[PDB]
Amino acid sequence: GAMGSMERASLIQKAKLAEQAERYEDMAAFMKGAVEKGEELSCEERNLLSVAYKNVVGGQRAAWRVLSSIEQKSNEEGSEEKGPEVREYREKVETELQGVCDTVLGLLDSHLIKEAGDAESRVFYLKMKGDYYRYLAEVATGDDKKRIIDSARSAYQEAMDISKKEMPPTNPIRLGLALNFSVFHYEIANSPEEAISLAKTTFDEAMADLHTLSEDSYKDSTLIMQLLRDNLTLWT
Amino acid sequence: GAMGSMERASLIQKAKLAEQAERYEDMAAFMKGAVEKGEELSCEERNLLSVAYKNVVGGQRAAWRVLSSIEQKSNEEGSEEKGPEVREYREKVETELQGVCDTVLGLLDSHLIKEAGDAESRVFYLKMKGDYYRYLAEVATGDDKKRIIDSARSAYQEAMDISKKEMPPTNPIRLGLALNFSVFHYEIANSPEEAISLAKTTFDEAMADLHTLSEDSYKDSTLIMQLLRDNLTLWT
Amino acid sequence: RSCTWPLP
Amino acid sequence: RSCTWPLP
Ligand SMILES: *SCCNC(=O)[C@H]1CCCN(C(=O)c2cc(Cl)cc(Cl)c2N)C1
Ligand SMILES: *SCCNC(=O)[C@H]1CCCN(C(=O)c2cc(Cl)cc(Cl)c2N)C1
Ligand SMILES: [Mg+2]
Ligand SMILES: [Mg+2]
Ligand SMILES: [Mg+2]
Ligand SMILES: [Mg+2]
Repeated sequence: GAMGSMERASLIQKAKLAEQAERYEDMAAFMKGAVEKGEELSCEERNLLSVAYKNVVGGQRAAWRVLSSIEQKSNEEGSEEKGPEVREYREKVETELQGVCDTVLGLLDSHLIKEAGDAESRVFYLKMKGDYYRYLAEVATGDDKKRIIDSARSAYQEAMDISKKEMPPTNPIRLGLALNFSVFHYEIANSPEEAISLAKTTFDEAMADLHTLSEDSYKDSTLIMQLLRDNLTLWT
Repeated sequence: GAMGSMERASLIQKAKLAEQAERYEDMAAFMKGAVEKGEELSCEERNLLSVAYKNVVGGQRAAWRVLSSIEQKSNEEGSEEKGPEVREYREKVETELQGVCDTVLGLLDSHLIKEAGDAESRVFYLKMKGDYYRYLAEVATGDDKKRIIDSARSAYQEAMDISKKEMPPTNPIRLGLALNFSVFHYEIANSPEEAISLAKTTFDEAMADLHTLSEDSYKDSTLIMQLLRDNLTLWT
Repeated sequence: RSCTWPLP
Repeated sequence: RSCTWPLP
C-alpha cells in the first residue's frame, strides 16, 4: 500500500513515535505496513499492532455507542421525528468501524496466523481474531450476526485450547484472552454464567501459580487478574 | 466537495452529533460543507465551526510538539544518530497541520469575512484568522515566517479595533480575542510586556463592566477573565 | 462497562 | 502552557 516504499524498521520506529504523539490512526497505518512486509512480528511488534488498532477501534466503538443511544431515544414514543440524519451518521461510523475490523482480520488471515507456530504468537493472533469478530458482533443486526458471533467464539476457543496446553495459568496473554472471552460470553453470547465461571476459574488458577513468578512477572499477571476481579464484582 | 449533496440543515445536525460523539474530524468536515453552501453562519453555527477545527488542530499541535521535542533531543551532542525518521514524521504531521490551517483560512477568505457585517461575526472571523495564522507561525522556520507572523498580527489588530469600537469590554468574543492576541504577543512576537499589558488592561476594563450584566452573562465573561488572570499569574 | 484487556 | 480561548 502507501507504506510499500518505507523500510520495515522505519515503519516500526514511526509506529513508536505515533504512539508517543497519540496519533493512533498513523500508528495503525505504520503497523499495517510493517505486517505487509511479510515477516513474522516479534513480541514487541505484536504489542504495537494491538495497541494501534485497539485505540482506533476504541474511538469508533465509543462514538458508535453515543450515536446508537441517540438513535434509540429518537425511536421511542413521544420523540419528535428528526429525519434520517441520526441513522445515516450512525451508519457512517458503523461502516468505518467494520472497515477497521475487516482490515485487522485481513492481516491476521493474510498471513499472520498461518505463520505463527509458537504458542505465544498463535494465541496472541487468535485472541485478536476473536476480539475483532466481537467488535463486528457488537454492531451486527442482520442475516450474519449468528455467524459473526460463532467466528468470534471459534477463534477464542482455539486460542483457549492452545493456551491451556502450552502456557502457565499466569501468562498475561492467556489471562487477557480469558478476560476477553469472558466478556464475549457476558455481552455477546448471552451466557453470563459461562462468563462468571470462566473469570473465576481463570482468577483462581492464576492465584495458585503466582508463587512461581518474579516480581516483574507478578506485576504483569496481577494487573490482569484485577480486571477479572473487577468484572466478577460487576457481575455478581 | 463530498458534502455538496447534503442539506445545509443536515450538515449542521450531523456536526452536533459528531461533537457529542467526539468525532471532531467529521464535525469539521460537516461544518466546512455547511460553510460552502454560501449562506452566512448564525452565532451557534460559528461556534460549531470554531469548536470543530480547534479540536482537530489541537490534536495536531499537541502531536507536533511531542515530535519536535524528540527531534530537538536527537540533535543534541551525545545523542545517537537515528536516521531521518523523526524529522520525516514531524514533517508529515506539520504538513497535515498546515493543511488544516490553510483550509480554515480558505473558508474565511472565501467568503466568510467579506460577508460578515455585524461586529460579532466580523470580530469572530478575524480572531479565527489570527488564530490559524498563529498556528502556522508556531511551526514556521523559513523565508515566510515573518510574513506569517504579520498576517496573524494584522488580523488580530483589525479584530481588536472593531471590538473596541463596537462591543462592551465584557463581550466574550472581545475577551477571547484579547486573550489570544496576548498569547500571540508572548509566544510568537517575543513581546511579553505587550502580552502582559494587554491581558491586564483587558481584565481591568472587563471587571469595571461586570455590574451591567445578568447572572448568565457574568458567568460567560468571568470564565474568560479567569484565563487572562491565569496567564498573568504564569507570566509575572 | 465490563473491562477487556489491552485498554485503549 | 499559556491559556487560549475556545479550549479543545
Ligand atoms: S513483548 C516483550 C515484553 N512484554 C511481554 O512479553 C508481555 C508481558 C507484559 C504483559 N503483556 C500484556 O499484558 C498483554 C496482553 C495482551 Cl492479551 C495483549 C497485549 Cl498488547 C499485552 N501487552 C505483554
Ligand atoms: S451563539 C449564542 C449563545 N452564546 C454566545 O453568543 C456566546 C456567549 C457564550 C460565550 N461564548 C464564548 O465564550 C466564545 C468566545 C469565542 Cl472568542 C469563541 C467561541 Cl467558539 C465561544 N463559544 C459565545
Ligand atoms: Mg450497517
Ligand atoms: Mg470450562
Ligand atoms: Mg515543513
Ligand atoms: Mg494598547
